[PDB]
Amino acid sequence: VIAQLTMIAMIGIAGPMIIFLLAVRRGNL
Amino acid sequence: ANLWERFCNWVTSTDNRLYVGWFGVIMIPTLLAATICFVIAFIAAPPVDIDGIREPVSGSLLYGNNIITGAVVPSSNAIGLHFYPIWEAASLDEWLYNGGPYQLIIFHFLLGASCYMGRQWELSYRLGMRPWICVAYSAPLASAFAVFLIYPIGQGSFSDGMPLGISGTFNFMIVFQAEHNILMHPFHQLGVAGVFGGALFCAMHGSLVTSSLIRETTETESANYGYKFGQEEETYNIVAAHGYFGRLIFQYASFNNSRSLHFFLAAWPVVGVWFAALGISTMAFNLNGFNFNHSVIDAKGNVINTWADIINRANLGMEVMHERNAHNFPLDLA
Amino acid sequence: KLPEAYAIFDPLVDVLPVIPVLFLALAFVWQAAVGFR
Amino acid sequence: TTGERPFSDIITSVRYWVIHSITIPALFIAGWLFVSTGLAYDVFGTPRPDSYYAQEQRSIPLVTDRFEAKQQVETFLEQLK
Amino acid sequence: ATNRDQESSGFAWWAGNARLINLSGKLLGAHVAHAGLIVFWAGAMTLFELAHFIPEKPMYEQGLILIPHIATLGWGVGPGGEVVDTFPFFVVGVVHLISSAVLGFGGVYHAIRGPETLEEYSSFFGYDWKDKNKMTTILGFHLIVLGIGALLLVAKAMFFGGLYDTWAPGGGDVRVITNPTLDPRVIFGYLLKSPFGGEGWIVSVNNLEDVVGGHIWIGLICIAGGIWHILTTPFGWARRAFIWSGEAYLSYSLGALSMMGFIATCFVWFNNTVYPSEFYGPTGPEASQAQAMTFLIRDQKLGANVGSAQGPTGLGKYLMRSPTGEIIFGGETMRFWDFRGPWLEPLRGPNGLDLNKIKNDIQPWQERRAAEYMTHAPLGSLNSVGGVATEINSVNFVSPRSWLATSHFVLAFFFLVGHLWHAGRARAAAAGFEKGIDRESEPVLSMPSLD
Amino acid sequence: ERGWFDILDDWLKRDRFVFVGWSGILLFPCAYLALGGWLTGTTFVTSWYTHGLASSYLEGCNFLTVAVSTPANSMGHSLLLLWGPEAQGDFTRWCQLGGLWTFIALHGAFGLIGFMLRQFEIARLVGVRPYNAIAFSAPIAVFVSVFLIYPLGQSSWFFAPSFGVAAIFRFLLFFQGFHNWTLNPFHMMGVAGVLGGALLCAIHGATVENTLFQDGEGASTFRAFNPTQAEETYSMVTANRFWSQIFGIAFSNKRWLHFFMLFVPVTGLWMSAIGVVGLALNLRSYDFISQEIRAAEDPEFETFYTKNLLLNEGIRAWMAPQDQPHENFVFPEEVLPRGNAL
Amino acid sequence: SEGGRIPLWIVATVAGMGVIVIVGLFFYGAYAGLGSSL
Amino acid sequence: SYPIFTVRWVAVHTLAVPTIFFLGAIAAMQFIQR
Amino acid sequence: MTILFQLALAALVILSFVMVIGVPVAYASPQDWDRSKQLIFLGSGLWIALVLVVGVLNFFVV
Ligand code: CLA
Ligand code: CLA
Ligand code: CLA
Ligand code: CLA
Ligand code: CLA
Ligand SMILES: CC1=C(/C=C/C(C)=C/C=C/C(C)=C/C=C/C=C(C)/C=C/C=C(C)/C=C/C2=C(C)CCCC2(C)C)C(C)(C)CCC1
Ligand SMILES: CC1=C(/C=C/C(C)=C/C=C/C(C)=C/C=C/C=C(C)/C=C/C=C(C)/C=C/C2=C(C)CCCC2(C)C)C(C)(C)CCC1
Ligand SMILES: CC1=C(/C=C/C(C)=C/C=C/C(C)=C/C=C/C=C(C)/C=C/C=C(C)/C=C/C2=C(C)CCCC2(C)C)C(C)(C)CCC1
Ligand SMILES: CC1=C(/C=C/C(C)=C/C=C/C(C)=C/C=C/C=C(C)/C=C/C=C(C)/C=C/C2=C(C)CCCC2(C)C)C(C)(C)CCC1
Ligand code: OEX
Ligand SMILES: [Ca+2]
Ligand SMILES: [Cl-]
Ligand SMILES: [Cl-]
Ligand SMILES: [Fe+2]
Ligand SMILES: [Mg+2]
Repeated sequence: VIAQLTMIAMIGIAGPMIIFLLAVRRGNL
Repeated sequence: ANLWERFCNWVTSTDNRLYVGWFGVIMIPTLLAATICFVIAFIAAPPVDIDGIREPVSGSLLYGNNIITGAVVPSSNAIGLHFYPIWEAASLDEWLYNGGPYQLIIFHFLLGASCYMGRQWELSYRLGMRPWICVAYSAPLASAFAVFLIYPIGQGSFSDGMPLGISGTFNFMIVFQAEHNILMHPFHQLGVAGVFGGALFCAMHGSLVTSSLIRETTETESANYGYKFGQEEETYNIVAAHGYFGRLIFQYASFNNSRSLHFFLAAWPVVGVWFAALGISTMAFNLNGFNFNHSVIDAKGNVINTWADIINRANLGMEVMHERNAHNFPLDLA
Repeated sequence: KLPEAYAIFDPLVDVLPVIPVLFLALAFVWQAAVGFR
Repeated sequence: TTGERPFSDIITSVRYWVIHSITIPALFIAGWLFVSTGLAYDVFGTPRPDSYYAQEQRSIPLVTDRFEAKQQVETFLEQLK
Repeated sequence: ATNRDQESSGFAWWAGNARLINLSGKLLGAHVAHAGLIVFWAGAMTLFELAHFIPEKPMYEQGLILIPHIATLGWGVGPGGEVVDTFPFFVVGVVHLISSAVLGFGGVYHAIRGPETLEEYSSFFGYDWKDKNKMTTILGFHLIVLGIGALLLVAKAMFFGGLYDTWAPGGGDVRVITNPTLDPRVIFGYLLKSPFGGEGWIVSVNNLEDVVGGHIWIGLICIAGGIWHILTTPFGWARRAFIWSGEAYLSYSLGALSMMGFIATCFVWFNNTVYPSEFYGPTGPEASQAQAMTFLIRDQKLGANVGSAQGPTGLGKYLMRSPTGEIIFGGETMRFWDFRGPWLEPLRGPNGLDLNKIKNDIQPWQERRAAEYMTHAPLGSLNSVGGVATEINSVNFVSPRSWLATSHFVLAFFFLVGHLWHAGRARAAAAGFEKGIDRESEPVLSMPSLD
Repeated sequence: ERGWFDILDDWLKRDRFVFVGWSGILLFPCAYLALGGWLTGTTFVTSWYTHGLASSYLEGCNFLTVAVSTPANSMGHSLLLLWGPEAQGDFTRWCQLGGLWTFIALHGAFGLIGFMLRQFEIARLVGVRPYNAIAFSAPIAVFVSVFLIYPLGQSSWFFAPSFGVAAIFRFLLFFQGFHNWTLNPFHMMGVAGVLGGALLCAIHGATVENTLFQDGEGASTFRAFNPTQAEETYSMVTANRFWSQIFGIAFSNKRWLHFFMLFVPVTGLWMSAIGVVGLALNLRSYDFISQEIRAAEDPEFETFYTKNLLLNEGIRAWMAPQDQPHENFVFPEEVLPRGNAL
Repeated sequence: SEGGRIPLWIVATVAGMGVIVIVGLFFYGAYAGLGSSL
Repeated sequence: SYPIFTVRWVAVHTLAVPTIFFLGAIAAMQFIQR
Repeated sequence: MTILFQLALAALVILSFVMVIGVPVAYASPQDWDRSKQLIFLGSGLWIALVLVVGVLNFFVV
C-alpha cells in the first residue's frame, strides 16, 4: 500500500511540476 | 421554376404557418399515423396479451378503463424484439390480441419525434438563428428512446417497454425499481437534481424577472401591458434583479450576465435529463443502482440494517408480486 | 500475474491506467497558471 | 465590493498560510482523535460494533415507552453485561 | 503566443481547442498526443489486467475487457478458452505502452515546439479545410491504412494461428480459417438483414468464415476507396450537398462514431461469436435460456416429463412453441428463443428443441455450462454486487458484457449530441450567423407575418 | 428619532458580503442548527433504538445511507425537547431517542420562515416587488405538509421522512405501497408542475441562447453582454416566429412568459402539498371503486391499475415487519403474497 | 501578509489534490472495515 | 487597509471549523474494523 | 543476467520520468535550447537502447 501511494505521488506531481518549472523560468505557457 | 424546384421552395418556405421542411416530410405522416392509431387504440382496442402468457390486459376506454387506468398495452412477450407490423399478422384480430398497435405507435412516434428534433435545427437555419434548441430537445427525446426502445432491446422484449398510459407508466416505474434499484442509481439521482433544480430555477428566474419589471402601467391594468411585442428596450431591470439576488445569498453567487444565466437555465435541466435518459439506457443492460444490502455488520457478524435494507424489503415486495403468473424458474434474469 | 522478474513493478503497474485522467486534470492546472485567458 | 478583504488576496498571502498550516491540521487531528479515542461513541451513545446485541440476543432494543424511554435505554445498555 | 487568449482567438478557454482549427501544426500535435493517450491506456490497462489475472478463474469473473479481445484473436488460449500462455497478453500490453511514448513524443513536439502551421513548411503536409481535393486525399490515405488493418485480422485468422472459435466441432478452440466466405450474396446479405428480433442485422454474424470473409471485402473496399479518393475530387452533387469546413467534417465523424458506438453496444450484448461467452460471460439471452435448461434437467432427472408438463398459464412449463411453431424454452425466456449457443445447439432439431434429444442426449458438460451461465447472468449493481437488485452482498461480479454495453451506449449517445452540436454550428458558421443575429439585418423582420 | 432601535436597524442592514437584516436573527441560528444537526447526526448518531438501523458514518454508512431518523413510534408527536420529560436534559439519551429529528425539523421550519422573511426584507430595501418570497411559499407548503402535517395526522413522528438520501427513497416507496400515491391527482399535478417547470427552464434558456443578437466579434458570445445595456440581448420577434412555426404557439409577451415560469412549478408544488395533507389522514386516492367491483366478479378483467395494487400488496407485506418494528409483525412464510417461482 | 505571494493556481491545485485524496480515502473505506459488507 | 474580524469572517468559520473537524473524524472512521 | 536486467529496467523507468518532465520543459523554455536539444537527442537514443536491452534480457530472466 505504501509502495502504491508513493508511485502516484511522483506520477501525480509530474504534471504540476512541469507547469511550475515553466512558470518560474518564464516559459512559453 | 420546374415542379420539383417549386415543391422544394414550398417545403422549405419560411412563410408557411407551420414550417414543413425535409424533416417535416417524414415527421408529418409518421406523427399522424402514430396519433391516429393511439387515439383509436386508447378508445377501442381489445385486451392485449402483454406477457405472452395468454392473460390479456385491458387498456381501452370501451373495455372498462378510465383515463387514469387506460393504456395502449405493449406487444406480447412471445414476440420479443421481433418486428410485428400489421402484415405479419394473419388478421387484425390477431394483431390486436398480440399488441400490434403498440409497435406501430412507438416506431412511428420515435421516427416522428427524431424528425421533430431535426426540424428544430432546420427552421433555426432558415431563420438565421443559432442552432442548438434541438440539442435541448434531445434530452426528453433521449428519454423517450430509453423507455420505448433501448430498455426493450436490453431486456429482449417490447413487452418491457413503457406502456402508453398513466397507470401503465407507474407499473413500469415500480417494476424498474424492483429490478434495478433505480432510486439508488446516481444517473437517476442526477435526473432528479435536473428536474427539481429545473423547477427551482424556473420559479427563481420567473420570480426575479417578475420582481424587477419596470413600471409602465397603472394598478387597474395587468403589468403585462407594460411590455409590447418586439420592443427594443429590456422590460425589467437586471441590475436591480442581481442587486436583489446577490444580497439574498452573496454577490458572487448571482448572475449579472443574462447570456450566462440563460445558458445555465438551459444546461442544468438538459444535462440532468441526459443523465436520467442514460440511467434508463444503461440499466437496460443491467448495470444497476448501488447495492448496500447487508453492507453493515456487527462484531459477531449480525446484519445491522440501514435504510438501504428497508428499501430492499420494499423492492422484494414488488419483485415477488409483479407478473405473478409469468415466472417458472427462481431467478428473474430479464 | 506479470512474469516474476517484473513483480517488483506491481505497485507501479497498478497506477498506470489512471494516468490518462491526469492529462485532463493537467489542462486545468495549466489554464489556471495562464489565468484562463 | 462590500469592504471586506478579497478572498483571493487572503488565500494567496503568506500570513494566511502560516496561521492555517497550523489551525487546519490541528482541527483535523482533533476530529480524528474524537473518533480514535472512542469519545464519539460516548458523547452520542452510538453502539460500538460489539454493542448492538448481547451475545445470544437477536431482538432490537426498541424504545416502547415515551416517558420511561430514558430508563429503557439504560436497561438495554445494562443487558450488554 | 499566437491565438492563445480569447481576445485574439474569439474563443474562451473552455472552447480553447477551437483556437486550433486553422493551426495545422499544433492541431497535428493535439491529434498525435491524443493517439498516444489511447495507445497508453491500451498498454497500461492490459498490464493492469494481467497483473490482477488469476488464470484458473474465468476472465469474466475478473473485470477484464482487454484480455478477452486478445484471447478472441487466438492468442494465449486453448480448448474451451483455457489460458495456456499469458505471455502474448504481456507482449500486447508492453508494446502498446512503449509505442505510446513515441506517439506522446511526437504529439508534444508538434503541439509546443514544431511549426504552428504546416503550410509554409510543406505543401504535402499542409492543408486548407476548404481544399476539397486535399481533404479527399488525406481521407484516402486513412482508408488505405484502415483497409490494411482489416487485412491484418485476415492474416492472423488465415496465416498466423487462426482465431478463437466458440463453434469449433467438439468444443471451442483456436482454429485456422482456410475457407473464408467470399460470396457477396452472403457477405452483403448481412447488411440487408432486418435489425429486429430473429434477424439482428450484422450482429447476427455467427461463424468465423463470414467474419474473415467480411474483412477481406472491407479491406479491399477500403483500399479501393482510398485510391479512388486520392485520384478524384468531389463531384458537383456532393459539393452542393455538404458543408466544407473543419467543424463540418468533425460533425460527420461524430455522427459516424455515434452510430458505431450503438452498433458495438448491440454487438457485445447479443453476439457470442466475436465476443465468446468463454471470455465475456453469457449474454443476457444466453443466461435466461441457461436457467430454463438447468431446471428442465433438474426436474427431468426427478422424473418429470418435460414435454407434457403444463405450466400455471396453460403454456408448457419447460417447453412451448414460438409464434412460428418452433419448440423453445418456456417461462419468460420465450422472448429469447432466437438465442443460439454451442452448449444448446446439440439439442436442436429441424423443428427446434428436440424432445428425444432432451430426454436422452444431454451431456454433463451441457448441465455444467448451463448452470455456469445461469449463475453468471449479466445483472449486477454499480458497486459490482453480482445478481438481481435485491440480492445480498457476497458475489463481486458485473459482467464485461454489461460494462461494455453501458459504456458504449453512454459514449455513442454523447457523440450523437456532439454531432448535432457541431453539425448545427458548422451550418451556422458557414452561413455567417453563429455569433448571433445582425441587429440591422434581422432575417425575420423582412419576412411576411404568419397571420 | 435616533434611538437604539434605529441604530440596531442601521447595523443589521449594512451592505456587507453576507447581508444580515432583522430576518437574519431568526434565519442564521435556525438554518445553522438545522444543517449542523443533520451533519452531526449523519456523522455520529445511531438509529438503533428508534428504528433498529445504523445511520451514521461512525457505524459504517455512506453518504447515500446515512440519515437523521425519526423518533420511535412510542414517542408519538412529542416535541422531544432536550429538557423535556423524555430526555430529561441528557444529551446522549436525547440523541438515542431521536431528539435530533425534531431538532432539525423545528429549526428547519423556523429557518425557512427566516429565509422567506429575508426575501421580503431585501426586496423592500432594494425596491423590487416581492415575487421571489411569494414563489418560496411553495417550498414552505411542501416542507410543512410533508415533515409536519403528514406525521401529525399519522400515529407519530416515526412516519415522517427521516433526513437521509436512502431514507427519503424509503419514504417514496412507502407512499406507493401504502397510499398508492402515484394514483393521486394532486401528486399528478405536482409532477406536471415540476416537469413542466424543468421544461420551461430548459426551453427558455435554450431559446434566449439561440436567438441572441450578434453584439461582439467573439465566437464565445457571453462577453457580448453588458448588465447596464438598455437593449434586449436576444430577439423576441425571431423567437416568437420560430416557436409559432415549430409548435404552433409561442410567447409574444416577456412579462407573461416570466410570470408563467413562476406560476407553473409553484402551483405544482402547492398541489402536491394538498394531496399530502389528505395522506396525513389516509385520505388516499387508493382505488377506483368501479374497477374493484368489476374485478371482484370477473377473474378475467385486468388493467394496469389492478396490476399496480398487487405490487402495493407485496410492498406492504414484505417491508412492514422491518419498516414498522413497534408493531412486532410476524408474518409466516406461508402468508407472504408471492407470484409463481419468485 | 502581502496578497499574491503564493500564486492562486498553486493554491487551487493543492487544495484540489487535497479534496481528491480525502474523497479517495472515503472510497477506500467503502471496501474495508465498517460498511464493507465483509 | 482591511478589517480581519467581520461578519463574513464569523460566517466562514462557523462552517469551515466544524467541517475540518468532521473530515478528520470521518477519515479516522475509515480505519475502524468490526 | 538478472543484475543487468533489473537495473536496466529501473534505469528505463528513471529516465522515462526524467524525460516526461524534461522534454516539455525544454521545448517551452526560452534559454539553453542548444544544450537541451542534444540532451533530448541523447535521452531518446538511450531510452530506445534501454527498451531493446530490457526486451532482449527479458528472455534470459523469464
Ligand atoms: C487530449 C487533450 C488535449 C490535447 C492533446 C490538447 C492540445 C493542445 N491544446 Mg487544448 N485543452 C484541453 C485538452 C487538450 N488540448 C482541455 C481539457 C482544455 C480545457 C482546460 C483545453 C484548453 C486549451 C486552451 C485555452 C488552449 C489549448 C491549446 C492547445 C494546444 C497548445 C498548448 C500549449 O500552448 O501549451 C502550453 C503549455 C505548456 C508549455 C506546458 C506543458 C504542456 C505539455 C504539452 C505537457 C506534456 C506532458 C507530458 C507528460 C510530457 C511527455 C513527454 C514524453 C513523451 C517525452 C495543443 C495542441 C492552446 C491553443 O489552441 O493554441 C493555439 C490554447 O490556447 N487548450
Ligand atoms: C470503455 C470504457 C471502459 C469500460 C467498459 C471499463 C470497464 C471496467 N473497468 Mg476500466 N478504465 C477505463 C475505461 C473502461 N473501463 C478508463 C478510461 C480508465 C482510466 C481511469 C480505466 C482504468 C481501470 C482500473 C484501475 C480498473 C478498471 C476496472 C474496470 C471494471 C470495473 C469498473 C467499475 O467498477 O466502475 C466503477 C464506475 C465508475 C467509476 C463510474 C464511471 C462514471 C463516469 C464518470 C460517467 C461518464 C459519463 C460521461 C462519459 C461524461 C460526459 C459528461 C457530459 C456532461 C458531456 C470494468 C470491467 C477495475 C477492474 O476490475 O480491473 C480488473 C479496476 O480496478 N478500469
Ligand atoms: C500522423 C502522424 C504524423 C504526421 C502526419 C507527421 C508529419 C510531419 N512531421 Mg511528425 N512525429 C510523429 C507523427 C507525425 N508527424 C511521431 C509519432 C513522432 C515521434 C517519432 C514525430 C516527431 C517529429 C519530429 C522531431 C519532426 C517531425 C516532422 C514532421 C514533418 C515532416 C515529416 C517528414 O518529412 O517525413 C518524411 C518521411 C520519412 C522521414 C519516412 C517515414 C517513415 C515512417 C515512420 C515509416 C513507418 C510508417 C508506418 C505506416 C507508421 C504506422 C504507425 C502507427 C502504428 C501509429 C511533417 C509535418 C519534422 C518537422 O515538423 O519539421 C520542422 C520534425 O523535425 N515529426
Ligand atoms: C470514411 C469513409 C468515407 C468517407 C467519409 C467518404 C466521403 C465521400 N465520398 Mg467515398 N468511398 C469510400 C469511403 C468514404 N468516402 C469507400 C470505402 C469507397 C469504395 C466503395 C468509396 C467510393 C466513393 C464513390 C464512388 C463516391 C464517393 C463519394 C464521396 C463524397 C460524397 C459521399 C456521400 O454523398 O455520402 C452519402 C451517401 C449517399 C448519398 C448514398 C445514399 C444514402 C443512403 C440512402 C443511405 C443508406 C445507409 C443507411 C444509413 C443504412 C446503412 C445500411 C445500408 C447499406 C442498408 C465524400 C467526399 C462521391 C464523390 O464525390 O467521389 C469523388 C462518389 O461518387 N466515395
Ligand atoms: C432565533 C433563534 C432560535 C429559535 C427561534 C430557536 C427555537 C427552538 N429551539 Mg433552538 N437554539 C438556538 C436558537 C434558536 N432556537 C441557539 C443560538 C442555540 C445554542 C444555544 C439553540 C439550541 C437549542 C437546543 C439544544 C434545543 C433547542 C430547541 C428549540 C425549540 C424549543 C425552544 C423553546 O421551547 O424555548 C422556550 C423559550 C422561549 C420561547 C423564549 C421565551 C422568551 C420570553 C418572551 C421571555 C420570558 C422569559 C422570562 C424572562 C423567564 C422567567 C421565567 C420564570 C417564571 C422562572 C425551538 C424550535 C429544542 C428542540 O429543538 O428540541 C427538539 C432543544 O432541545 N435550541
Ligand atoms: C508509463 C510510465 C510513466 C509515465 C508517466 C506519465 C506519462 C506521467 C504523467 C503525468 C501527469 C500527466 C500528471 C499530472 C497531473 C496532474 C494533476 C495532479 C492535476 C490536477 C489537478 C487539479 C487538482 C486541479 C484543480 C483545479 C484547478 C487547477 C483550477 C480550477 C479548479 C480546480 C480546483 C478544479 C513513468 C515515467 C512513471 C515511468 C514508468 C511507466
Ligand atoms: C498537448 C497538450 C496536452 C497533452 C499531452 C499529451 C496528451 C500527451 C501525451 C503523452 C504521452 C502519451 C506519453 C507517454 C508516455 C509514456 C511512457 C513514458 C512510457 C513508458 C514506458 C515504460 C518505462 C515502460 C516500462 C515497463 C516495462 C518495459 C515492462 C513492464 C513494467 C514497466 C511498466 C515498468 C495537455 C492536455 C496537457 C494540454 C497542453 C497541451
Ligand atoms: C467486416 C464484416 C462484415 C462486413 C461488412 C461490410 C461489408 C460492410 C459494410 C458497409 C457499408 C457498405 C456501409 C455503409 C454505409 C453507409 C452510410 C452510413 C451512409 C450514409 C449516408 C449519409 C449520412 C447520408 C447523408 C445525406 C442524406 C441522406 C441526404 C442529403 C444530405 C446528406 C448527404 C447529408 C460482415 C457483416 C459480413 C460480418 C462481420 C465482419
Ligand atoms: C446539533 C446540535 C448542535 C450543533 C451543532 C452544529 C452546529 C454542528 C455543526 C457542524 C458542521 C457544520 C459540520 C460539518 C461538516 C462537514 C462535512 C462533513 C463535510 C463534508 C464534505 C464533503 C465530503 C464534501 C465533498 C464533496 C462534495 C459534496 C461536493 C463536490 C465534490 C465532493 C465529493 C468533493 C448544538 C451544539 C447547538 C446543540 C445540540 C445539537
Ligand atoms: O416481462 Mn415485464 O418484468 Ca422485465 O423482469 Mn422478467 O420480464 Mn417480466 O419479470 Mn421482471
Ligand atoms: Ca473483530
Ligand atoms: Cl406487474
Ligand atoms: Cl421463467
Ligand atoms: Fe428570461
Ligand atoms: Mg469502512
